[PDB]
Amino acid sequence: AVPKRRTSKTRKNKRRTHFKISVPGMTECPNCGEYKLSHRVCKNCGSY
Amino acid sequence: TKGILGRKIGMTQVFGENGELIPVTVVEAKENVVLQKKTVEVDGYNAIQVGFEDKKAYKKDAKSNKYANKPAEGHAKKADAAPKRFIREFRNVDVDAYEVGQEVSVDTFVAGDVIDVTGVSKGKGFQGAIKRHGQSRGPMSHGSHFHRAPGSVGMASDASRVFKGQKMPGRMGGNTVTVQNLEVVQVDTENKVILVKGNVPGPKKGLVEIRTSIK
Amino acid sequence: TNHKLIEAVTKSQLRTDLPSFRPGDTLRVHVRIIEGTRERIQVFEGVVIKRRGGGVSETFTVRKISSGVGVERTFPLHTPKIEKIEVKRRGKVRRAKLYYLRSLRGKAARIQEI
Amino acid sequence: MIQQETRLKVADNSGAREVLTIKVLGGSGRKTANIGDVIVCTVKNATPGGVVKKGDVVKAVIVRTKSGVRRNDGSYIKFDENACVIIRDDKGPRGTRIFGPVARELREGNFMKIVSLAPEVL
Amino acid sequence: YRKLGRTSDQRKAMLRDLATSLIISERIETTEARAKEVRSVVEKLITLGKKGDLASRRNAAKTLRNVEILNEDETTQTALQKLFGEIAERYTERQGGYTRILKQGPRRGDGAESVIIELV
RNA sequence: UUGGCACCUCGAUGUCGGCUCAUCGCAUCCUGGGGCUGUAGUCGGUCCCAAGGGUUGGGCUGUUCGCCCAUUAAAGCGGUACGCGAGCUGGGUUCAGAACGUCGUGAGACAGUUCGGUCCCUAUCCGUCGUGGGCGUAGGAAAUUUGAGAGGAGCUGUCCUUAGUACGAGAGGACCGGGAUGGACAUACCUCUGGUGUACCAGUUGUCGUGCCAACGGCAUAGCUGGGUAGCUAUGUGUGGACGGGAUAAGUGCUGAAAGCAUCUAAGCAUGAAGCCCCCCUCAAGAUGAGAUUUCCCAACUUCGGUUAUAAGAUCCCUCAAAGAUGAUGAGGUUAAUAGGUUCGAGGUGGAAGCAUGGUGACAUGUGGAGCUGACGAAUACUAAUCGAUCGAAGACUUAAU
RNA sequence: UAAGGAACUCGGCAAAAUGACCCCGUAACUUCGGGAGAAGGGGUGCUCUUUAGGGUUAACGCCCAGAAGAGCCGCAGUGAA
Repeated sequence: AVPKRRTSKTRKNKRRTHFKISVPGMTECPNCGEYKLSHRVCKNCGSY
Repeated sequence: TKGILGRKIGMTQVFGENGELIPVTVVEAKENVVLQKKTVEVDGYNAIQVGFEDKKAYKKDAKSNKYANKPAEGHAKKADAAPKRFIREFRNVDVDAYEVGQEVSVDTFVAGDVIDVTGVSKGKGFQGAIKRHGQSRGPMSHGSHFHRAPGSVGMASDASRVFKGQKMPGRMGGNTVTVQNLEVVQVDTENKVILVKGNVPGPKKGLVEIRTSIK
Repeated sequence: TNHKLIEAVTKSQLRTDLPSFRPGDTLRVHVRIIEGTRERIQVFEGVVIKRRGGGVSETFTVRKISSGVGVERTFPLHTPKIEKIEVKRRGKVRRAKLYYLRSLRGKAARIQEI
Repeated sequence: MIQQETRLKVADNSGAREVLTIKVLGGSGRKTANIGDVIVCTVKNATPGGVVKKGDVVKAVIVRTKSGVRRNDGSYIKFDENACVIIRDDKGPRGTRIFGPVARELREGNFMKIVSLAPEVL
Repeated sequence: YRKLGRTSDQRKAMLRDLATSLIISERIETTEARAKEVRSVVEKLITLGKKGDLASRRNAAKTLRNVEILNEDETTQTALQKLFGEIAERYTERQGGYTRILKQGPRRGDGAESVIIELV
């Protein structure tokens, strides 16, 4: 029910090894405009 | 009789002479070919290696398992054959038969043969409680608060721990299962099917691996 | 069209010498029972309660009052133990499964003709 | 599918009418019994006269259940009620006259005298 | 089929509403799981509309809620009339299709994947 | 077990019986193997070996315990904080109310009866059940595998033949062999029998709406009622454990001295248990001892400090299900049948709407096994699986044969 | 929710079942008021005729039918709450 001992800095930081986010798909809109998300459509700010 | 691979189609029934009902499983086993053959001098044990059903040829930018890749192409071409989906080894057969490249036909088996079938059982997700281990419920009534949980897990002090075989929730799932001493009811050479008496593991259109019975 | 291979491999065991009927009809079924050293024919006559299934797996059920007691028999439609089936009368009903007959009695469980 | 505490209907003229089942004979842990099985029972209702009185503990054989039985050719014989017949320690009936139909599975149990007296065996 | 976080009658209700406003506007914006479900509800309506007879006009009235459209030249017609009138004559030779889905980015308030379902 | 002692715990080690779930000992209840018998046969008595598996439903009491009713091959005795309340209950007893008996001058008391009486906690660490990411395994990959080790399984009844034979005055009645079938348990599956089946078909009540009739929609538990596909299922359908080899226990022996005889033992040689090791089923090279086979791929710059660009091969992303908490697994990504709109079927329901005819009318008949139809089988690129990006090797030394 | 129907449990706890209206019938006991809604039975939709009282009213008509026949439909007629 309750923690018996406090958690140290090193154990807390080991537990957060996998707690991250990843970079998205990001294909480039060739005809006009900047990057867009892949398999998506950007009617404005992109020709694709 | 010795060994063959096939897909599971479904179940039906057949009337045996003397007019008794026989439940039956339809197994379709076409395109069995002998690939590499292993020997005790090269490998340490005797076996033959069989491939079941053919996929498409190598394509430059394939992206699924529908097309063979270069190593599978080479391996399946060393014996003059097309690439296969499934490949298994049979150690119970006599290796001095079966030239490499032969076709294993469905009539190697005959009606009345006793066989063993090996599939992968089918897929039940996290189910654990009284479904996984066939355990009893608690009362549904008088004051209960205990319905589908597991019981106690262990003792006090003496075992300050649980034990290595304790039965707890954790996915039913898809193990490998062998059913022994079934029987061949009928062999159909034009459609390339075998009728097995009973039921065999796995979902429809899964791989079955028939072998002669060891007992 | 159940599945090509299943229908192909069981097609040799379908019978063709069977009349058409539907639930509500009265039937006479000539059953071939095997005694010790004989093959006697025995007749079961009743009303068709239901028909389920398809292909070689099809079955039907007939109900009768024997000695004050209701009795039901279920047969596979294509079994070779049935030597003959004849339709005695056509009833007029309004559903496929006549389960309500199980609670009726006397002359309340009569079926209309036509 | 007859288990302990099931009420049955007696189908002979031995005096009993509405026996209640105490035990399913067979082996340890056995739960249910069907057509052709022997049970131990107690008489809950009876006619004046008769050989069996009331609160007697007797043995009966099941004929005619409501769940029915399945035959090897794939056909079924469900009935409309549960019934039984009180027997005399050698599979011989205790009464002398059997009512209603019985199933042709007692014949493979050496219950020949019961099948002989039955009006209809199906 | 898929439950859309609703009960049986809330689901059926908002699915008729989604199918009706697509026939009015030809083009609507919604979430992805809803689009993938209304896709197959709208095309059966268009199938009913291409048959044209009275028996099918009455089957289409079980869906297709009840609205008035005010087109140019002050023409007022119902949704059931617009369907059987011009939507059916448009796709009189397609053999299926009739709709396409286009994905957009995630919505701000929640992470929902936004989508445009249009009428080809 | 009832006690003796007072060593841990009074800034809490918090409860009898039952339920759920077990695990160990053997001083053995059943099943296996034997010796003796005051063992004729069938049954028994007593002792020795043996822990593999098995070891029941009710009535009465809060009851442990016990008595009784029916079974069974058998209904073993103990340890685990008299196993198990951060897993459950709360009948009993050390709580406030009330009453009886009894004791007390009384307030009250008994350990005597009786009726009523609040069961808290979101799991940090070890442990256990499932499931992934990283690196390693002297080049990098794809697939198929050996098995050091580990887990699972391990029960037993009745009937028929030998044979009414052996035994026995008779009554009664076998050993050893050979066949059928069951009970309980395990685990795979949905053809059959059933259950469910809230986007399938039909009937029907009240009220509101679509202007009215007809036909429909909403709400009333899915309004209610009768059926029911796929999937998931037991009470349904299949299969398994009574085999065989090796070494042993109690026991039985052969030859054989010490000890001119005798003696199973001291040298030697056999035999002998549902127990030990294999045989049967599953996992298994993180087995850092990191194994084996088949096939695929192979570069330059360079200050080789590393930089690039890559190969075989993967992945991001997208369409999915025979898979699934997520991730993982498997089917596909246009040189395409992955979803699955359209067309055709299977199965389900049970005779649509409209019109016509008969009837005073409620209604009936015809057109017509009609119409409708989620998940199941086919066919068909009509809609969507676009264009792209990322990752990814360059085979070291020493010695001996060649 | 098959088959069974208290075998559950300290204890039928919880759930299931009864339920509106009309007609018939109703025990022991009793302080003669009761018990009593004792228990236990049967019925109910729609259409058309005949009757047909309250007669709504001038009146059949307004309206419950006051009631009896003859028909029609369903698995089911206080068809839901």
